[PDB]
Amino acid sequence: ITGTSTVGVGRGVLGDQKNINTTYSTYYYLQDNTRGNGIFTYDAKYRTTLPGSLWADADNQFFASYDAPAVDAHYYAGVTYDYYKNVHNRLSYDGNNAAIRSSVHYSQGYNNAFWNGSQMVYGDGDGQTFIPLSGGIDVVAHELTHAVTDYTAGLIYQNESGAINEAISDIFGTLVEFYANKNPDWEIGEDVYTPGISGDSLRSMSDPAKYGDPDHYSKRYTGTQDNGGVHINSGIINKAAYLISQGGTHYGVSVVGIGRDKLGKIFYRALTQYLTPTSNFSQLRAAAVQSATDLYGSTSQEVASVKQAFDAVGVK
Ligand SMILES: CC(C)C[C@H](NC(=O)[C@H](Cc1ccccc1)NP(=O)(O)CNC(=O)OCc1ccccc1)C(=O)O
Ligand SMILES: [Ca+2]
Ligand SMILES: [Ca+2]
Ligand SMILES: [Ca+2]
Ligand SMILES: [Ca+2]
Ligand SMILES: [Zn+2]
Repeated sequence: ITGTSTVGVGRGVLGDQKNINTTYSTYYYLQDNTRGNGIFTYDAKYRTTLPGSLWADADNQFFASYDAPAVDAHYYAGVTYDYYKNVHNRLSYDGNNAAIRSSVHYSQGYNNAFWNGSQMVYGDGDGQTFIPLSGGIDVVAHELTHAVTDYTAGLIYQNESGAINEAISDIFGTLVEFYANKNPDWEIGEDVYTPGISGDSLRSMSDPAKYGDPDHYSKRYTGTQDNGGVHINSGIINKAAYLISQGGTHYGVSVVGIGRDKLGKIFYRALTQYLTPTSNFSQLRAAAVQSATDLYGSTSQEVASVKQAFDAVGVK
């Protein structure tokens, strides 16, 4: 909408206060004009038609319980925007500052979030398996990263290419979590998963097997559920990414960690310059080796660590 940029204040899903960029035109709208061609957050009003209505508020104060999922979808989209711009020189998900749109309060009791080809969509959770999923910065950056993937590598959402697609979203969700630096970890979805159980999460990059996902290619799932295991076999690549960054000895293979920033540079380059819609794990290893070579040189520690990490998870 046309109007003047303003700054509202509210509380997110976990009860934290934050400022949000709004637009004033009779109402205050969740429209952030300070980033690209805008960040827009919508109310889906517990139904499934999208996007719903642009979020409108009479006084620019967002402290109602109903407001909290919108506050966080809007604010964490801004953080993820800033990560890609500041860290990778990428302007929004298409590289050309496309408007970023999110809807919250999708459906009823909805235990998921997704990128529908055009926008991010967040359920409120059923209060037991999940709380509103936009309360997790790793969830929001996981979803915006699906858009990035779709505009770059284009990884098909099934079997090995789909598990790479999923790992790319968990990896950058985690790097954005560290970027914002609030309780960062290598776990996935812990801020919004199982409110009655502390300390758990939906997936783990540091130890995928903790929640039954494979941490070696020999343990890969090859049936048909979950699009051929895309949220399952992602654990093989998440573990490799964790090892590249943090190091460790896994099934007897030792990896020298090179840190998060260099993991992010290497995988961003792989995603945008070498992966294609049909890449499999072995082709991801090659793409990451070539990306590290480009960035740090063929005889670097960074290249050797990438090789060690994929050897450790059984990917040649
Ligand atoms: C239980 C569920 C949340 C797990 C899993 N979903 C997820 O892991 C994440 C949500 C998330 C939760 C916690 C941390 C980070 C991300 N959702 P996602 O984006 O991977 C769901 N993808 C998805 O819905 O893909 C199907 C699709 C929809 C529309 C258009 C084309 C294709 C799944 O869908 O199986
Ligand atoms: Ca208000
Ligand atoms: Ca965390
Ligand atoms: Ca996390
Ligand atoms: Ca929990
Ligand atoms: Zn995903």
